[PDB]
Amino acid sequence: HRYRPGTVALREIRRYQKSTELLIRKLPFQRLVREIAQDFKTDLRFQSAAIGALQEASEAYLVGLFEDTNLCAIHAKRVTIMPKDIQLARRIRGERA
Amino acid sequence: PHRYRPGTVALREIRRYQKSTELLIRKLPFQRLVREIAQDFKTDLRFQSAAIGALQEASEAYLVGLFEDTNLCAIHAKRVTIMPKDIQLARRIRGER
Amino acid sequence: KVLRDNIQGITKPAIRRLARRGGVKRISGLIYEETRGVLKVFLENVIRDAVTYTEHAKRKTVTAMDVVYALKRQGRTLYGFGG
Amino acid sequence: NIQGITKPAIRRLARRGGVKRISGLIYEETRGVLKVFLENVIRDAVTYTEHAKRKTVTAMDVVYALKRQGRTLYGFGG
Amino acid sequence: LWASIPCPRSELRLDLVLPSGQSFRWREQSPAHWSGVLADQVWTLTQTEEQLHCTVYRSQASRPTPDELEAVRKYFQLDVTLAQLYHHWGSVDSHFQEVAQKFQGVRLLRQDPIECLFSFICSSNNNIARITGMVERLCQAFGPRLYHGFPSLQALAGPEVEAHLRKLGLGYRARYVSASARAILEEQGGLAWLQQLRESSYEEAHKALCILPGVGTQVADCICLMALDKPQAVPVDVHMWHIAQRDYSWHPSPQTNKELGNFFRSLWGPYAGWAQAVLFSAD
Amino acid sequence: SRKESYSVYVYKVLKQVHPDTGISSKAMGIMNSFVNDIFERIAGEASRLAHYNKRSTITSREIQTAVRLLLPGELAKHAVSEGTKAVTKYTSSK
Amino acid sequence: SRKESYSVYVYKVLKQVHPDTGISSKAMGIMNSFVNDIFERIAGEASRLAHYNKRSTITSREIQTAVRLLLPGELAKHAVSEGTKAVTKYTSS
Amino acid sequence: SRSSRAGLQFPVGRVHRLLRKGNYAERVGAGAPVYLAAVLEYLTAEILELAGNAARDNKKTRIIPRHLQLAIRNDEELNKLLGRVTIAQGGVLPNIQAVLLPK
Amino acid sequence: AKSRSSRAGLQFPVGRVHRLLRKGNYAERVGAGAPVYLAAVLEYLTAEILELAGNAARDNKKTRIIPRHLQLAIRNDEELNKLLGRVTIAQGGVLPNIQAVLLPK
DNA sequence: TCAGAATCCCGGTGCCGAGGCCGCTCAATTGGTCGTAGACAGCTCTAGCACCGCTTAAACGCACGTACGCGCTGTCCCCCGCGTTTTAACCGCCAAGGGGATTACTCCCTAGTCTCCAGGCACGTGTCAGATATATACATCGAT
DNA sequence: ATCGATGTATATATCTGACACGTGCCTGGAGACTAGGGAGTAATCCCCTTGGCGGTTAAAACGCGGGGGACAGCGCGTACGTGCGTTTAAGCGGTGCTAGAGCTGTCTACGACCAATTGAGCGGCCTCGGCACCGGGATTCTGA
Repeated sequence: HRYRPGTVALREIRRYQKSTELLIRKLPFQRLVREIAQDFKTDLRFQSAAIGALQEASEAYLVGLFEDTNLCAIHAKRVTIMPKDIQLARRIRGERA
Repeated sequence: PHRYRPGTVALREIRRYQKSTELLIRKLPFQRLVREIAQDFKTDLRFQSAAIGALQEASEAYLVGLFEDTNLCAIHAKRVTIMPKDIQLARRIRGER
Repeated sequence: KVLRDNIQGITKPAIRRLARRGGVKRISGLIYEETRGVLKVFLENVIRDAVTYTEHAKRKTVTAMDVVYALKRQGRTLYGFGG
Repeated sequence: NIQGITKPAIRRLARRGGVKRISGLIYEETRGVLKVFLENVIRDAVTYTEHAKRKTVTAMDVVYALKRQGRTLYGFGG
Repeated sequence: LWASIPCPRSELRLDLVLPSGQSFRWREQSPAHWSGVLADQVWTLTQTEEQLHCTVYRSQASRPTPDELEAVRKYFQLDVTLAQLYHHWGSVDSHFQEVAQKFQGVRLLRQDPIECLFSFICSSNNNIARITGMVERLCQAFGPRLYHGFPSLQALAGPEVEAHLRKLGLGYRARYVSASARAILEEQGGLAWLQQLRESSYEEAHKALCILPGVGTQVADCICLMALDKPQAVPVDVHMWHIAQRDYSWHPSPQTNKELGNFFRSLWGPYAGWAQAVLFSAD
Repeated sequence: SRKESYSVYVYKVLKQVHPDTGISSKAMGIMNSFVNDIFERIAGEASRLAHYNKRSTITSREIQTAVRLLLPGELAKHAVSEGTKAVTKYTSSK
Repeated sequence: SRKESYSVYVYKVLKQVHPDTGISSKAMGIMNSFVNDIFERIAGEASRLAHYNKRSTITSREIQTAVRLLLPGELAKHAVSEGTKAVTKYTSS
Repeated sequence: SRSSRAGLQFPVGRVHRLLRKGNYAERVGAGAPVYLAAVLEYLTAEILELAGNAARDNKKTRIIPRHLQLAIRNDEELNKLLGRVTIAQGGVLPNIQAVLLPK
Repeated sequence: AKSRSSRAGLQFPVGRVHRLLRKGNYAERVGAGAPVYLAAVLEYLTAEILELAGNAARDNKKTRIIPRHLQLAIRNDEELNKLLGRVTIAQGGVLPNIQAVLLPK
C-alpha cells in the first residue's frame, strides 16, 4: 500500500514528542558553534559539556519557536508553516524590532 | 452635511493618538478599579496619588503594546479587524496566561 | 467603603482610543470584554505585589515606590515616577 | 557550516513542535534564526571566558550566558 | 528395562530431535534416556546404531508389546526412509548441501492434533523452555494425572474459570486457549473435524485452522507440518526467518510470509517440511 | 577538590515522600540546580527588600515576604505555613 | 530629610552638549531614574562576575566586562573607550 | 544541631553560611536560614512527589529528567514558577493541535 | 584640584558613585578605579541620550526636553532601543507607525 | 482489506545508584563577650479621604449604508511519501601537550579611623518658553 | 480629472508658572596614616581537549508521482463605521478632618566575632542487588 500524505507526519510527531534524545547531529552542530565562536576570539577551546549545553539550549529554543510558528500558521487558517509565520512569532516575542 | 467613507476617520484618529501623548483612560474610573482590586488583598488601604498615576501609566502602556501585537496578528491572517482570537494568540505567544 | 462593578468603567471609547494608539483601524465588537479581562488580570498581578511590599514595611499606604518595585520585578521597568 | 544543519534535522525539530506540513523556505529561515541565537549566546560566553582570562569555554560560562539571556538551563551547573 | 527395535541412527536422531520444540511433554529423567507421556503411558527413548531403543512400563517390566511399539514408531513415522532424502536435497538446495554434509537424522513426528494445537498455542512469542514449563503446569492443573495428561475437549474449558489458567503463567494465551476450546466444541466437530483436517487439502486445512482463535499463520503451519501430515508445509518461525535472512533473501507481513513459504516449498519440493526441521535444529 | 551540593538532602526528602522510588544522577543534578536557582531568587529578593526598607538585616520576615512575592498562590501559602512551623518549632527550644 | 540625586550632573552634561537647550522637570526625573537603573544593572552584573570568579573586590575590569555584557553594539565600544580614557587620566595624576 | 532542632531535613548551617558569604545583606538574622531551609525542603518534597507519581505512571522506579519535565509542566503551579527554565533531556509534553488531526 | 571628578575629567560624582558601590552591598571591597569607570560610562550614556533628545526637540522647534522627546530619541535609535526595550517612559507616547496594509486605497 | 503496536513471563545481559568502611577536613556547634539595629514610645504635620457644587466634555443609543469577513469553487503546483544512491557521523581507540587548578610567597591596595571644608541640597526669586486664543492658507477626501 | 467641505499646519499676540539662577550651610567627601590580607606572580601537575585513523551504517541526498493544500475569484449579508442627538459623570475648585507617614530618643535583645571542640559530610573504592532493555517456534488488535 501507500500511506496517504500527512498520516506519516502524525506518527512522526507522536514519535518525536514521546522521546527525548537530541535531534540535531552532534558533529555538524559542534562545527557550527566553533565557526561562530572563532569570529569573536581566535583559538578557543570548548569543554564537551559546554557544547552539549549549547546544543540543548538551541534545540529547546527552536522547538519553542516552532510551537509558536505552528500556532501562527493555524491562526491564519493554514496548516503549512511559512517564513512569514516565523517572522511574526519572533516579532511578537520581542526578538525583532 | 458630509460623510467620510469607512476607515478614513479611523486613520485620522490613529494619527491623532500616535502624535499626542496624554492619558486615554478616564482617571476616576481607573482609581475606583484599582481600589476595588485592592479590596481582595488587604482591607481599607490608602493609595498615594502618584501610586495610582503610575499604575494607570503602566496599564495604558501595556494595553497599547498588546494592541500593536494584536494588529500584527490580524494583518497576518489577511484581516483588517482585530478579534478576540488575535488577542489570545498574542497573549499565548508572549508567554502570558 | 465597598466597591463593585467598576470594571465596566473602562468604557468602550477608551478601548477604542487605546487600540488607535496601537494602529488598529477596524475593531470587532467582542474585543472589549476580552480587553477588560486582560486589564483586570494585569492589575491584579501588579497590585498583589504592591500590596505585599506595603505590608512588609508595616505601612498602610501604598506608595508610588511600591508600584514601581512591583512593576520592575515583573519585568516591566517604569521610569519617571520614582527609584 | 550553517548549511550543515540538515533539512531532515530541521524537519525533526519542527515535528517535535507539532508541525504537520513545512514550506520550502522554512529551512533557510530556521538557519538564519539559529545562527542569530547562537551568535548572541556565544558572544556572552566568550566575554565570560575572557573576563576570567581563560581560553577554554566552560559549561558554567554557557549556563551563565543563557541565564543572563532569560533562558535559564538546568542540568549542567548553577 | 532395556528394549531395542531395528532402525538406523541415520534415519532418526532420537537423542536430539525430541527437545527440538515439536512436542513439549519430553524432558530428561535418566541420562540420554528421555522421558515423556504418549498414548496415556510413559516411554523412554534412546538409540543405538543398528537399532533404536523404546521401552515401557508394565514392576514386571521387561519389554514392550507389538501394538505399543508400532503406535510409538508410527508416531515417529519411521516407516519412511529419511536418510536418502539428503541425496535429493544436497543437490536441490545449496545451503541444505552444507547442512547435509554436516549432520544427519532429523525428521518429524506425529502427536495428537489436540496436543499439537494447544502446545503451539502456548508457543506464541515464547521460548521452548517456557512453553515446556507452561504445558507441564497446564496439564497438571487441569488434565488428569496419568506426568499429567491432556484434558478433554470440553474439560479444557469451564464456567468462566478461565482466570485459573492465568495463575499457571499462561499470560495472555489463556484467553486464546479458552476461546479456541469453546469454539472447537460449539462450532466444530471435535475429533472427527480434526481428522477431517488431516484428510483435507493443504490450503483447505490452512484456512480451516486459521479460523480458530489463538492460532495464526505460523501455528497453523506447525499443525499442518506435524500431527496433520502435510509435509509440504514450511512454518516460518523466527529461527526460519533469520536463517532465510542469513542464507538468501529477496524481499514481515502476511503477504511476505506467504511469498517466503511459497518460495521455500518451491525450493525443497514435496517434502519441504521435513527439510525445514533439519535446518531448524541447526540452531 | 571538595564540591558542595544538595544531593544528600534531596535524596533524604525523596525517601521520606516516596520510600520505594529512586533517583538517577541526571535528575539529582537537575534537582540541585533547581534548589540553587530558587535559593538565589529568594535571597536576592530578600536582599532587595532589606535595601528598600533601609534595613541592614535579613530576618525570617524578609524571607517570608520574599517567598510570598516569588511563589504562586497555593505554593506560597503552603511554603509560608511550613516556614512558620519550622521557625516556631526551632525557637521553642532556644 | 536630605535627598540626593543626579539632577545637577545630568544638567552639567546637557549644557556641555547643547548649551541653549533646557530640560523640563519630568524629563530630569526620567533621566535620574534611567541613571539609577543603569547603575543598578552594571553593579549587579559586576557583583555576579566577582562572585562567579571567587574574587571579592569590584575592580575596573569587572565594570568593563559588565558594560560589554549589557550594552549592545557601538555603545559597548564607545563606552569602553570612554571609561578607559577616564581611568587613564585619573591614574595619570 | 540546628537542622534537628527545627525538624527540617535540609542543612540550616549551609544555608546560613551561603546567606552570609553571598553578600546579600550586612547582617543575617537567626530565623532566616531556618525559614529558607524549610521553604526549600517543602518545594523539593512537592516536586519530588509529582515526579515520583509520573514515574509510577510510566512503570519506572527511577526519576529521570523526563519525569521531572512531565511533573513540572503538568502542574499548573510549578509551570508558572519554572516557566522560563529548560530541562536537559526534558523533551516536550505530547500535544498535537486538534485542527491537524485527520477527519 | 580636590574632587576626584575633576581629576578624571568627568562631570559625574565619582565620590557618590563610590559610596553607592560600597553601601549598596554589591561586594566586600571596591577598587579605586571602579567608581571612575562607572561614572565615565554613565556620563557617556547620558550624553548620548541627551544629544539625541536635543536633536529631536530641535526637530520639533522646542527648546526644552520633555518626556516625548526622550521617548522619540530612545525609540528611533536602533541600539538604545535594544538597551531600553522593556522600559516604560511616563508621558512617552508612541512612534508614528501605521501598517502598510491599512493605508487607504 | 495490510502495515504497525501490544500482550504475559523467564532468562540473559549490561550498567549503576546505594549503602558501607575509613579517613579525614573543616566547618558547624557551644559558650562568652561585647556594640549597635531597631523595637518601642512618643510627637509633628503631610497628605489622603470625604463631600459639595458647577461645567461641559465624553459616553450612549440609535439609524443607515457599505465593505469586508466568511463561505464556496476552481486551478495548479509543490510538499509528502516512497525508493535508490551516496556520504560522513559515530564509535572505538590511541597520542600529544595546553592550560586550569594548586600552592606558596609577597606587597600594595582597600578598609578603618580621625580632621576639616566646600559642593550639593533646600529655599527663595525672577523671567521667558510655551500654553491659549484668534486668523487663515493650503491639503486631502468625496461628489461629480 | 474639478469643485466644495472639513481638517490640518502655520502666523501673530498675551499671559503665566515652570525652570534657570542666586544664597546659605552642613554633612558627606577629601586628606593623611596604619595595617593586614586579597590579589598578583612563579612553579608544578595532570587531565582533558584537540587531533588522527578505520569501518560501519545510519542518515542525508536525489528523483518522481500525485494528492491536497495554498491561493485567487466571486458572492453575499451583516457587522462594523460614521454621524447625530441625548444623558452621564468626570474634571475642577474649595472646605474640612485626621490617619498615619516620617522623624527623634533610648536601651536592650540580638547578632557579630572569637576560642575550643567534634561529627557531618565529602572523596575513594567495593560490593552489590537492582533497573532497564531485549529476545523468545506470534497472534491479536487497530487504523489507513
